Amino acid sequence: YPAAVRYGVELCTVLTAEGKFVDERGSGLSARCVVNGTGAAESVVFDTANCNGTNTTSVEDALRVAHGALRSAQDRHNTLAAFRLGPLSKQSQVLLFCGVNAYEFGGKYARTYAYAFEKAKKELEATAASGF
Amino acid sequence: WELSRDEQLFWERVELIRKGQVASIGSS
Amino acid sequence: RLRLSRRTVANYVGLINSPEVFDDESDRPETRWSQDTFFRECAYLSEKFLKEKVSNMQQFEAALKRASPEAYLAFFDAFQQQTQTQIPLPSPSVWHYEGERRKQWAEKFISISHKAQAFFKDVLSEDVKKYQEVPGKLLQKVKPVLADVGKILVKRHERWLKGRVWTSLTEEEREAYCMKEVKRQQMQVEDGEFDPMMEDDVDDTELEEWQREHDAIMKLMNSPIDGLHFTTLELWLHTMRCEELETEHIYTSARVRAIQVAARKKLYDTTSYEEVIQAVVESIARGTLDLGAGVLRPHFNEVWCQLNYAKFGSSTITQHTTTSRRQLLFFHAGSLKDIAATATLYYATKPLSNSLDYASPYKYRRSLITLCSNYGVETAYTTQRPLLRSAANLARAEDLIHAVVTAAAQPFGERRRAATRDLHMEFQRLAVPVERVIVANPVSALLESGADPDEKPVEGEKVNMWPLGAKRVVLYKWSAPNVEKLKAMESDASLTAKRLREIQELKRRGFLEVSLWRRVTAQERKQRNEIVEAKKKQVEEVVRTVPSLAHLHQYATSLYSRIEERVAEWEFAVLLDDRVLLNKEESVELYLPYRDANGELLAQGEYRALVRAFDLEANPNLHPAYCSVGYSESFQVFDALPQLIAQFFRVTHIPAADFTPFCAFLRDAGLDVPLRCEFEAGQAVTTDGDVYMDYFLQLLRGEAFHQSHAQAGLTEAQRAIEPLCRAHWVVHHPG
Amino acid sequence: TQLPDPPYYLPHSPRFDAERCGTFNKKWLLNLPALKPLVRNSTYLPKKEELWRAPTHEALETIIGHLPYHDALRYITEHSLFLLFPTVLRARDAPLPHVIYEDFMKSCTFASLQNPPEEQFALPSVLLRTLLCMAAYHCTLDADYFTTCQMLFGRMEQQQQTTPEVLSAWVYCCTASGRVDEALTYAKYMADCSAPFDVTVFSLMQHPSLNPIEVEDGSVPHSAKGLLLQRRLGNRLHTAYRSDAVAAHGMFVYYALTLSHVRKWEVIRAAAALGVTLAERTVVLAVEVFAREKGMRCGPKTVKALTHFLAQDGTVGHLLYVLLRARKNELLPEFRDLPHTTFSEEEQELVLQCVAQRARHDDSFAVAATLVSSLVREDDPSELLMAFARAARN
Amino acid sequence: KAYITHAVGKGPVASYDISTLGSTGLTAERRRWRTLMEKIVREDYHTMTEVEQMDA
Amino acid sequence: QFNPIHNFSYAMERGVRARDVKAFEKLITNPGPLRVAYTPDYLDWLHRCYKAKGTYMDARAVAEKKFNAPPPGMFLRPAHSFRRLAGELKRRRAQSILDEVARAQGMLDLFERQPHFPAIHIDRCSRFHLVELFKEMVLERSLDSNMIWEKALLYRAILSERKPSYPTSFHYIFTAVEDTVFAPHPLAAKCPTLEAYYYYVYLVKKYYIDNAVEAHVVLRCHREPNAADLLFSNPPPKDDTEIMKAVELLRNADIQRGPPVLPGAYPPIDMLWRCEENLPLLKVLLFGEFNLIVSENPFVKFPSAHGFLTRPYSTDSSRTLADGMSLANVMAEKRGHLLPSLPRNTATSIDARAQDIRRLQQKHHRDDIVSFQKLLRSTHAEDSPSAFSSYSDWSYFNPRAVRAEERDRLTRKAVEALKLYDSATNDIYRHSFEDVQACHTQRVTERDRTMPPYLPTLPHFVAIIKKDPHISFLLHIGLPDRNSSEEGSAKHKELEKRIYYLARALYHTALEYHNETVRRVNRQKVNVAASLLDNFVEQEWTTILRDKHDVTDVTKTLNDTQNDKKQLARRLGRYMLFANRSLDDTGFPT
Amino acid sequence: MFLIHFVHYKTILQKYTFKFKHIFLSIDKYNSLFFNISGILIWLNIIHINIILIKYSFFILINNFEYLIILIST
Repeated sequence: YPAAVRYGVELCTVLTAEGKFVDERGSGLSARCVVNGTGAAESVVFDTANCNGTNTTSVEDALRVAHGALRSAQDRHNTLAAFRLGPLSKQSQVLLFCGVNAYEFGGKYARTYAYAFEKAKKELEATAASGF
Repeated sequence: WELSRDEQLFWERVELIRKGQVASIGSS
Repeated sequence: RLRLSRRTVANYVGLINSPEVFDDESDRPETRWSQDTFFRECAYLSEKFLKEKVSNMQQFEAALKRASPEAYLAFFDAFQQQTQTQIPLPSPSVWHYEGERRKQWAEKFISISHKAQAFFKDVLSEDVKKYQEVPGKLLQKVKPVLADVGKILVKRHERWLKGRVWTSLTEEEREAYCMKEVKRQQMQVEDGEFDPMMEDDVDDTELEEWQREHDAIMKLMNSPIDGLHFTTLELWLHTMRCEELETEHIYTSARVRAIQVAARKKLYDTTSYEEVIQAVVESIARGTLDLGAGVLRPHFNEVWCQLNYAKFGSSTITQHTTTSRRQLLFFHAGSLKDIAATATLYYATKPLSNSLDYASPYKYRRSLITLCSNYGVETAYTTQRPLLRSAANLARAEDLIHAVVTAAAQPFGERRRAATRDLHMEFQRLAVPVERVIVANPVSALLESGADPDEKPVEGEKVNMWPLGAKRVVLYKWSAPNVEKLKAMESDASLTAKRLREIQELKRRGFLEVSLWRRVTAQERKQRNEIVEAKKKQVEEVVRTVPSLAHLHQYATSLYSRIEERVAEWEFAVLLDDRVLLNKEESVELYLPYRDANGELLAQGEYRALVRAFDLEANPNLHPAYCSVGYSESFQVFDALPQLIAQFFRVTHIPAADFTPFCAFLRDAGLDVPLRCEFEAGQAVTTDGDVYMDYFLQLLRGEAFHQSHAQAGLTEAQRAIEPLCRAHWVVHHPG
Repeated sequence: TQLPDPPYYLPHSPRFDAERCGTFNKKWLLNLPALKPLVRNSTYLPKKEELWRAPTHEALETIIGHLPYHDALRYITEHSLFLLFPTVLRARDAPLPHVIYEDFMKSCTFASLQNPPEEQFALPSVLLRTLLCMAAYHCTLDADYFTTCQMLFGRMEQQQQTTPEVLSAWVYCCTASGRVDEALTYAKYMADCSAPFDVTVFSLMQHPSLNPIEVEDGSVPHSAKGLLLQRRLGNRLHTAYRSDAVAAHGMFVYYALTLSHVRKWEVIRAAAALGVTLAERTVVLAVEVFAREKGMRCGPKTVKALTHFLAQDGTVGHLLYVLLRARKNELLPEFRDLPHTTFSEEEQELVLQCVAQRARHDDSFAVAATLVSSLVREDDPSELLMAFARAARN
Repeated sequence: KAYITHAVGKGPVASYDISTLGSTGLTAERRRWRTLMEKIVREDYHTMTEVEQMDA
Repeated sequence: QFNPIHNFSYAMERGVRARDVKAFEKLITNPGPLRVAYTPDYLDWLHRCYKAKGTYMDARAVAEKKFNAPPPGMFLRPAHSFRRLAGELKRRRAQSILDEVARAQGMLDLFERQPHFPAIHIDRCSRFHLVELFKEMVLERSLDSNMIWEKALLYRAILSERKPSYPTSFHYIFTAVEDTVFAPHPLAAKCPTLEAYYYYVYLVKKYYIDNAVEAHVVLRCHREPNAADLLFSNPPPKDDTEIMKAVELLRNADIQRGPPVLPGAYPPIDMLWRCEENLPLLKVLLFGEFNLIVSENPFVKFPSAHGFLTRPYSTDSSRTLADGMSLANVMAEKRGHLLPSLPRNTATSIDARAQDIRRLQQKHHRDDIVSFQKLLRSTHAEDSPSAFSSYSDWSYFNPRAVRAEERDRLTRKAVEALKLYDSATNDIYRHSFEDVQACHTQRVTERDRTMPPYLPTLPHFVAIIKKDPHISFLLHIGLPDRNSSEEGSAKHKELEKRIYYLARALYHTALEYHNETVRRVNRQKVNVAASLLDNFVEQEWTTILRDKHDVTDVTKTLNDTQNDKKQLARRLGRYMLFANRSLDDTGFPT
Repeated sequence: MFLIHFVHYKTILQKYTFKFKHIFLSIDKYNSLFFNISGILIWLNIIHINIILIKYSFFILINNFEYLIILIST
């Protein structure tokens, strides 16, 4: 199970989603953006074929189109990853919530995991990593 | 709850592995 | 564990993980009591110490209760088999109280329990005999007597409270009152007083108030009821006190006394003192009085289990076998149903009980197995309780969450379907519309020897009835300028490779989308509207009960405003074709399937054909509002398969020579049966060679050998991910 | 790859699978080529730097074990290291165990550290049990060793302490030599002395392979489940019986597994003639081996022994089958030269009175007491068998 | 052979001793060790085969 | 191998089971049209599997009725439980996949004309079955309009020549052979002439042809000017005047009952199937194609055509672009659009498009380098190396290689149904309760008992190789955008080709790391794949630095933050080469 | 409660250890008189041993150090 979650996280990091946005203020500005799994953009292109009347668009309007094309493509990647990593994480919660007696922190060993949690906190409280 | 289950698993295996001395009767 | 505690297991060696046990001599029903292993160990010690010839298990435990305390100890010093089933139960105090405490307990308990056995032989034996018709009538006669005693106890507790709320006390003060109650119950067991005097009340005015309370209790305790000859104090003295005198090690030991203080505090923190007194009387009223075992078996209520938790769920249990005399530590009852499970087997496996059979040693085993078989399922429900009940509420919470976020998606689909209707009216005004949308009959290309191949005389005129599995040719007239360009180029064309490539690229310049829409009967409109308000009030009852789900409805509307792509009676039944290429003849054959793309059988009623036209040049990326929409005339769609079969056969089997003109009869009426459905139907015959009709129609009403024109161009790899990509399309187009 | 099976005539049953341990398995012969690189690797000495950095006990056991026997005894006697006595038992040129016992006592005599003589010249009972079990394995291989073993016992009881361990090992010594009567009589003497039969000797007796030096060394990793099963069966049999019944069960299983069936039935003969109350497991095992052998290798007094032990503690069907097989083998043309089983009046009255005592409480004995009395009195009308079949069918 | 005599009835003990396993390659190494020991005493160590160099 | 065609599963659930061979014979004959013949070596095989499937379902029935067979170490879960109902639904669906896989694969062997399927008879067929079977073969054969008139008349010459050589079941077409009328004028345009038919029977006497596979090789080279060299069989052809003496003796004999030239322009193919006059002529063509296709080779009669065909196959874009082949695609698309609901073996492309698609598929391997799941499980079940024919005629010459893709698709469909079947036995069956108690004594610990999450997979190596700050520069902003320019997509696809080269070689190194033989090879697979990408990165890094030295965008007056395309590339460090790195620097754990 | 049945993927192999006597070395290096003997007669009061190889003439050595030991022809 922890190797499959790592396999899914590494997969969606390198993949590719696309999103478009058309200007709502009358201009025919269309921007298409390609966004990876790190949040970065691979290609930003503008489309001027829809708008023939030009020289009335400021640079603030063109940044507002590109802000919408990035927001649409980043939400496209977040929805595609929610269906690739979706059903695996749903079967994960059945295996873990109803299978605590098969794991190292359920049953008689829940007292050890709680003891090691409090002991890890005091070692951060002895330094200023917690109390600051 | 685990300690009550594992203790009953303990003494049910002591009965399985090593039997104790049998009391007396009268033969017919 | 019953077979393993006897002499016969000595002749067997076993696997510890999964021991297959032997057939004991008590497993045979013909075995008398003289051949019993465990009885002969008890019949030997009865003649030795109890000095009584014993011939039955009924005669053994009866003679055990006739015995004297000098003989009751001498038998139990040489008897080592306390438990046979190895289930941890509360025990009599002969297995506790090492040394001199064993002897003075035996002089106290056996003399007192002889008074209780004399109390059950004639006094209570005639009272259950009088009310033997319907059970429970004896303790309901004691029920109104004990309720007036309990109102004095609440008033005494309310006087100690002095008005303040029990929750608001200091934690030391809660244990201070709980320390007095456990020492009061210790004096009820030892001194035999129902309301004993403690040295806590040193005030003279409180002593006068306590004396009026103590004398009103003793007047109620000595008040005889009419139908029953015994008073309610002598019922408590011989049923309730005599059972807890047997387990006096629970009360005398100071370690278990500290368990009862912490058990009474958890009872009083979640439950008021007025409710714990009513449940004590309900535990005595609802119950069963045993005459042979000599015990009053209470209700085992949830307040009763919290009262007697240290007796049935603590580490006070000491097992004594032939192998080892062990003191069980860390014994813990998880829930309050385990105390109800432990005390059920504890009171049913008392000596001379009615649950135990004493006719044969075989019947004594089967009565004892079932008492532990019913106890095991009660413990199997306990270990399954906290993880499955928390899995049921967690599965319930997702279905309510799925209902809330679907109810928030429907207003987003209504405003989107209305806005694409408004933009379609502005587009269809200025664009080229489609005019003639007429459904026509399919013509046969086959012709006789006298007919001319170049004329093409007939093309069909109109269709009033379209069956389910039948083809009909639609007629469209689209006046787009690319249509008139290809009509001149194809009529100009013997043929070169560069000219045929120009024909194919002009067909892909535009297309048409043809769909089939069903009319809604106003009776079914009232049926459809009745269910969508049945869920709407169902969702709103869920939202008001769970305030977290009201917050999640606001999350779904705010999330759907971000994800959804912004846009700036008849009902759809079947999509016929996705892409209809541009044709010079302006006619395509459209096959209706039996099942739609959703996968259900189509109903009957009025159906009209909806034709939308698209052009990739003037309308890039295929916006749904920018199209040329035309409507056809209404027709009737139903199934002819119950009709044409009943007209042919005038049924469960189809003969061999009858099947080949049967499919030609289906083709004569307009239905399309393919060669693949015909050939594979002949593979499943009977011993007479009869083709099944249900096998033939299941291959006819399937998507195997004939498909719609929409699903014909798609890949199986695309069709497999089709419900997966549609759900990704629903979250971006909610509703 | 088809190898024959030795005829133990042991019953195939899940109850007596602990009796099936000690049977040689061809599965081990198929497993044998997998062990060859391991035993090929183990023949080489470690390097000098590993042996010099070795701990004291490990270096002592790995140098004394590789050393000659008398040189190792000289080192032990010089440095008074008496705990290396089980190492020199395993030497490459060690003699027969009576010579090793004399060498042990000689090393304790001339040792450099002299304790008080009540504790200096006392060997541990594990050592004496191992020596006598090696002697019993050699008596299994060659019975005429037994006389010297008797002489060896004639010194050890006079020099060491007579424990139940060495007495059970001497019972195994007498059993392995073919001596049936004195082995059971030593077992009865232990039972009258309330001495428990040793469970490791009881497990090694029912394993007539596995000389115990490499069992305590552990070069045979398999069949330890069988050893544990036999030890637990010995403990279970000792919980309800005396030492003589456990020893007689061990004798029966040992003579069954060594293909010495005549001594296997002489065990039951001597146990009935001596007065040892057999355990019910041993009686059921004897009845099933009688069923496997069809009463072929059996005598009249062994038949009388089996019927006495079945009337004392046994089912009706086992006793009826034993009597019917005896009466049929009397009527067979092969055994007509052999004399017939005849019950004298006193033992016949004893058997019939014990059957009537069982039948006063049991109905399965009360229905067949007349058939038992007819089978013992040698007058058997077939109408009783016909009425028995008629009552079984109806 | 210890099982075959035990199987057909002439012999009560089958053998479990695995000391004979690997002895064909072991005794071939011992005579190769001895031949190398004689090869150095006669001062014939100026050429050695690769099998002799692994044994050395 | 042998594959079933019949639906024995549907008849056995209702209780209909055959006992004798004749009741089994009544189950194997089709009551409708399209009668199929069976060789005896296929019959006794299918009779044994009918009894093996019968004894399997009878033994499964009496075992299921006794529980109101499990694996030996496991038990059976109770009914109406969640895992058993899902497991029995898993077994019920996966069994139905395995019946339909072997049945549809048996249809592939049936229409391939395997030697265990000797004959297909068309006697109970009406006019609808003759026109519908004709539309599906012309899409399968993919042949031009003149060759269909060439095939139907020449197959009549073989059925007349091999007429005493056929069994008694073949005698019903010989009524339709004599029913074939010819041109003598209303009917002269409908039917062809008898001289064109008499040309085709001349090729039977001179080249000893007897099968359908030897008919397609002569009908191609005879319209070519060189005919005597390429069609010269290894049996020598006879003299031309004695063959003309033989056919004219057969020609005048046909007259009083009621070197020939190539045939001219034939009537069009759309008139053939829709007139009742050519309806007996169409029945010669359908039965002549199903029964004359045999497993013999056409190239062993003459290998001069094997050298003739191959030399235009290197330039098949020019040589196969004829006037008749240009009209073949319009005739094939006209016949396909008339019957679009007929779910046959789909092609989804044009006539010239599927010929070029089969050209790149059978002569080269597909490029799926940039895919994760398809390339890591890339495996070909079969290959065609010593075979290269025209792909419109290779379906007629060797139908084994052109039917390989959908046969492997049914192969993978057979595995996933069995993987669905093996997953169900753990759902229906369970271990003992003492066994699962023993597992929970040894708890799952994250440190040692779990599988480590950092195990090397294929996207694990793509993520490490894209974590490089020089590769992440060239992926996003170092190269021009793939959507803006056409050269920016060429630089991106070349960059993605060499990224998946090194990532797959590192993925294959971890799979074969346990042995030392292939590990020395896979280390050299990495070093050639790392040097490919290190050559490409250092080519583009010298490109985007030197070309930006010539632009000279002056932003010093703007007082900016000095971020740029060059000024982030020159502030990045030196490019650490992937061939210089060890395995632990490219994703392997230490 | 128990939900899953799980086995551990790591497979352990039991190391088979056994002690065998594979080397046969012995330090044979003594300091003693070794004789050519044509006859030896060992007379101790329990056991007498007479071992005679024949000759025409013999000699006699006699040792009384531990027990009577008669050697013929040394």
